[PDB]
Amino acid sequence: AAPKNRRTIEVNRCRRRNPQKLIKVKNNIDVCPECGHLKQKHVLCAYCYEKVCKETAEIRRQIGKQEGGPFKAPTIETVVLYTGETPSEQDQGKRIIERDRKRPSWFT
Amino acid sequence: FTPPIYQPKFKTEKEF
Amino acid sequence: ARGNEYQPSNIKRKNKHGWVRRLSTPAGVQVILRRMLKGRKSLSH
Amino acid sequence: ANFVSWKSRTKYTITPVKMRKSGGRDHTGRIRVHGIGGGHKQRYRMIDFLRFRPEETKSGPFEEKVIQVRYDPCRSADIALVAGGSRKRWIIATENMQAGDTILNSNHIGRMAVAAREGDAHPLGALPVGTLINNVESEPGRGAQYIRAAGTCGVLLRKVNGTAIIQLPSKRQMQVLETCVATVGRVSNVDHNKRVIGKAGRNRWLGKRPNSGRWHRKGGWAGRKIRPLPPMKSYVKLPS
RNA sequence: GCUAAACCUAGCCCCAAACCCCACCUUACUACCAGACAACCUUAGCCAAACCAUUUACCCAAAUAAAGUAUAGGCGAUAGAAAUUGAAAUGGCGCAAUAGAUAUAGUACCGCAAGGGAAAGACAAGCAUAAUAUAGCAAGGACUAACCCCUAUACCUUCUGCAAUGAAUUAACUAGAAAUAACUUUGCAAGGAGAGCCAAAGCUAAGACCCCCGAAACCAGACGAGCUACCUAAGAACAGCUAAAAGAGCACACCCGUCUAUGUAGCAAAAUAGUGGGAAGAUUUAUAGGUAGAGGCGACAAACCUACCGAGCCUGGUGAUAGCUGGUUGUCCAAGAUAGAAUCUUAGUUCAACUUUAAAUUUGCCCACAGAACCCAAAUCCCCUU
RNA sequence: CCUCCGCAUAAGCCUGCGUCAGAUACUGACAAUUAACAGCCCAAUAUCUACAAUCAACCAACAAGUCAUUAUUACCCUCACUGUCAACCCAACACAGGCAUGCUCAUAAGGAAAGGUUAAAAAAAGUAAAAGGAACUCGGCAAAUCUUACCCCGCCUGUUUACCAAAAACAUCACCUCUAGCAUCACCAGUAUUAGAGGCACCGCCUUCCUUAAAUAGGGAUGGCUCCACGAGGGUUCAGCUGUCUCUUACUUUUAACCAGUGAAAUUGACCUGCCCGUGAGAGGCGGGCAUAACACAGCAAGACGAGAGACCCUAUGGAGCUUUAAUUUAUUAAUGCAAACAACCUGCAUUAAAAAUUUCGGUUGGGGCGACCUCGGAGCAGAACCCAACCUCCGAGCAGUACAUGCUAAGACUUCACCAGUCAAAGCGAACCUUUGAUCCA
Ligand SMILES: [Mg+2]
Ligand SMILES: [Mg+2]
Ligand SMILES: [Mg+2]
Ligand SMILES: [Mg+2]
Ligand SMILES: [Mg+2]
Ligand SMILES: [Mg+2]
Ligand SMILES: [Mg+2]
Ligand SMILES: [Mg+2]
Ligand SMILES: [Mg+2]
Ligand SMILES: [Mg+2]
Ligand SMILES: [Mg+2]
Ligand SMILES: [Mg+2]
Ligand SMILES: [Mg+2]
Ligand SMILES: [Mg+2]
Ligand SMILES: [Mg+2]
Ligand SMILES: [Mg+2]
Ligand SMILES: [Mg+2]
Ligand SMILES: [Mg+2]
Ligand SMILES: [Mg+2]
Ligand SMILES: [Mg+2]
Ligand SMILES: [Mg+2]
Ligand SMILES: [Mg+2]
Ligand SMILES: [Mg+2]
Ligand SMILES: [Mg+2]
Ligand SMILES: [Mg+2]
Ligand SMILES: [Mg+2]
Ligand SMILES: [Mg+2]
Ligand SMILES: [Mg+2]
Ligand SMILES: [Mg+2]
Ligand SMILES: [Mg+2]
Ligand SMILES: [Mg+2]
Ligand SMILES: [Mg+2]
Ligand SMILES: [Mg+2]
Ligand SMILES: [Mg+2]
Ligand SMILES: [Mg+2]
Ligand SMILES: [Zn+2]
Repeated sequence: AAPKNRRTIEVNRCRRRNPQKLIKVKNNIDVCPECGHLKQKHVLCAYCYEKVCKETAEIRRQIGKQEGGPFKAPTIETVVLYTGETPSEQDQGKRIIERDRKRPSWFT
Repeated sequence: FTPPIYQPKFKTEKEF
Repeated sequence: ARGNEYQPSNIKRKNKHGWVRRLSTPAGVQVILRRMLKGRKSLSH
Repeated sequence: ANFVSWKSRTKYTITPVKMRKSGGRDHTGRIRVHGIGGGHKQRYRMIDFLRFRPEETKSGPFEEKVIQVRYDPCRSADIALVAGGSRKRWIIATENMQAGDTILNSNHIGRMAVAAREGDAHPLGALPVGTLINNVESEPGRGAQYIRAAGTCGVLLRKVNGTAIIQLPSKRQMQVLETCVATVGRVSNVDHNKRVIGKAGRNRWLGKRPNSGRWHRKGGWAGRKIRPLPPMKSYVKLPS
């Protein structure tokens, strides 16, 4: 059914400026005490997560180079080692992924 | 039946 | 169902609306003359 | 329209000629005869309807051997390839014409009546009165034009002076100079009447198509009506 | 404060004067073989006649005048001479980007085609700043005070009058063109006027007054059969099973379109899904050609002929015509009302009546008596007074 | 996880996801498709060519099926030119449509139904369903299943309203009727067993009961007939089957709602847009009452004479079409006739036809049929100047009789509400000594 009359800007303002339509202020935004970045309470810090994702991507590139081909998932555990690190007694019998950078502070 | 009337294309092909 | 009445073919196009067919009759010569008078870039098809 | 008749061949030949269908259309491209169109592709066999056509540098009555009797797509009658001397030609075959038969073509009007054997051509003056004939000319040397369809047979009704009265298959009398040639017997394929088309498809094969709007005059077909005179206008449509 | 708003010349209009390498008709823009086809032929109709049927002005070869005269003419709408007479010779009280050319261009774009044909370059509306408070044509009277109080049935047009019509809003554009007389003001005056014409105060001059958009149509000349209808030439396709040389059966491809549902500015200006009919034939189909509008084509459904065919499309006649519909733009004042006749006339018109303006003159309206028929009511008419 | 998809040719298109650089498959620049495939041919003149195809051998035919070469005369050079890309064309679109052919028959090729979430209603599609099994409904439509029997119509296969009708309509074999005795552009390179047109319908022959429980349904007691077969035709029925229904439910997908991106259309006088009763012929806005803080969101469809289209009736001295014993013609053809030219052919003038062409559609009475009426006069019908009750009722006149001054002129008047027209009339002159219509033009 077609509108019977043009809706006035007064009516339209009353409609589209209702609090139901206004953007609500978020009160779960704080500062990541680790790095001082803004994060939501329940969500991971975006900057820290980007760090972790980039490091994981590098490790996975090294894993792909080591595996060399599809369907080559090892049947043994994996350990990531950075420059100046040596496999431990526990790290024996586990495939070693060597990273050219130094051990990140947030990695342990 | 009345056939549809097409407006000229230039009205809608204008660019900055 | 309708709308695709144009089924292109260059043979038919030239044989139906071309320069030679236009000149083949006095009426078509006057067609070309009218297009020339109007200044059409394309006199025939 | 760019219509040129297919009947352009100038020299007689035995080879079937590729004939173009018309569809009932004039050279103008407009329908002139309705109900024509399509059908089986056909080839035309040039029929020599002048049976007394002595070969080049030759004259007098001549005989011919029936090489074969063939179905002709372009006729009701079946045709006969017949060879004489050093030439072959297509003629209209008579009812009992067979391959290997001999045919006589004469221009000799004998004082007595020539024994009329089926299939041979004599001037109408030489035939006995009451003989069945076909492929009748209208003028001497014109060429056969009458009594040509399958199973047809005119009758040599009378011969007086140099004029013969023929009964055409339509039972109409025709006067022809007795010097005009006709062939004895009835035309072949005598059972052409009894053929049953059976289905519309067979007519479509024969090239007949169902066609409407055959009149092109305003109001279409209109049977003739008697226009009453002024005194009779009072009784045209008397109510009950 | 955004969107915007504004601008002035790009040009155009009307006059005057002047007379203005190569390729390409084959499939145009294609270096290079047997021509011969080569053109000529009253316009019609719209329209006016209030229908229409005879009829109804239309580059003419010196303007004016003769003269709208002679003539012609369903003697009517209207048409309309000639004899004769003899005119001299670079500009704008034009537009300024919705104007002026369509034009930045016959381009883009649209169409198969003929054809159609643009736009534009230099704090309006709408919003935001700043949503909203009972109640109501949104205002007015007001009020200390926005609302609350009281009053108040939007505008235009068409109807007898309220219902109906139109309008989202802004900007720009968009609609009363003229004679016969009159009247007014000059000039001159028995004459006026710069030949012609008028004149028994006239003549000469000026001032004032006669809209816009819209059919279905008709005719002429083109353009259209790449859709579709039919045809021509030369092609192509048709599994498997059953049957056996079949307008055979079942059923793919393919063609169609029975029924249902979805979709209904959709994917689609006719589609989708399922179902269904035909599926070696009167089959389907590619290519090229042909038939053209009162014509074609049609297994007739008035079907189809480029999406809108009881008669295509385009251009022109054409600013067709419309007694019909709609519209018809500053301010203010004043006068201003229903009404008979005829009419192919009752949706109109002409005359009358009314109405308006100007002018001349003298009675006008009301009415007391008196007066107005025999056949056998209320009132009306008429007019001294007033 | 999906696809009658894909790859090529044709046709069409014309650089339209190649690279780089700037932007947000766009812009600019650079590059590219290489001939063997395909196209672009033939030196002519003559003369030649009956013998299908279908594995072409048997068998099987009718609808009878291009295959064009050889002799002589000329001839000597040799590989040019053009197409070659793409995710493509026609549908206004990056459109679920249209689109020829060869191969692959599920792909060796080609693709992605889900932007994210939630799991409302309504909506679409699908799946399942107790008991029942058409009780639904116009109708078993749809769905699920699988059968039976019979009527009406049409013989059959076909065709048709592209885009609401596929049919009983059109066609059709068959039959009938009518017309035509014939050549060089259709018919027809035909010739009465032929051709054209019309009709008809293949063919063949003779001349109250039953059904249900309930049944406006169904079935049965030259024409008349005969339904073999066939049918998405139209009716009826047995049985079965089923969510059609009793009576609906559950789930999935789409849609949906929320988040993000992009972002229309019809519509709209302005609106600060309530309810009841009344008014008006129908009220949100008028009257009297009642109610009433303000705004989102999702639904609904009672109102907004909702929106957008359309139907019905009437009108116009508006169109157009059709048919005719409407009117006007016969220019044109076809026949004749008469002149003209010396039979043919042709010109002019007539007459008759065919084919057409142009044009019109008065008024009153709910409409239509059949009517009647349309002007004038007299009466009702208007009580008392005039005018009027139109429409309406009755009657009669398109005159008759008389006279043949029943002449000519002329003051003044009347008047059917205009005009046109129509009346009366003194005086005078002259003879004697009145009681019902029609203009102009044109003849
Ligand atoms: Mg096509
Ligand atoms: Mg007129
Ligand atoms: Mg302009
Ligand atoms: Mg503003
Ligand atoms: Mg409106
Ligand atoms: Mg075609
Ligand atoms: Mg098969
Ligand atoms: Mg079959
Ligand atoms: Mg057809
Ligand atoms: Mg019909
Ligand atoms: Mg059209
Ligand atoms: Mg007008
Ligand atoms: Mg006043
Ligand atoms: Mg009249
Ligand atoms: Mg009127
Ligand atoms: Mg489209
Ligand atoms: Mg997807
Ligand atoms: Mg989604
Ligand atoms: Mg169940
Ligand atoms: Mg029932
Ligand atoms: Mg049952
Ligand atoms: Mg029921
Ligand atoms: Mg069903
Ligand atoms: Mg049938
Ligand atoms: Mg059928
Ligand atoms: Mg249809
Ligand atoms: Mg249908
Ligand atoms: Mg029932
Ligand atoms: Mg959104
Ligand atoms: Mg009410
Ligand atoms: Mg209202
Ligand atoms: Mg709501
Ligand atoms: Mg409406
Ligand atoms: Mg009376
Ligand atoms: Mg009077
Ligand atoms: Zn952090």
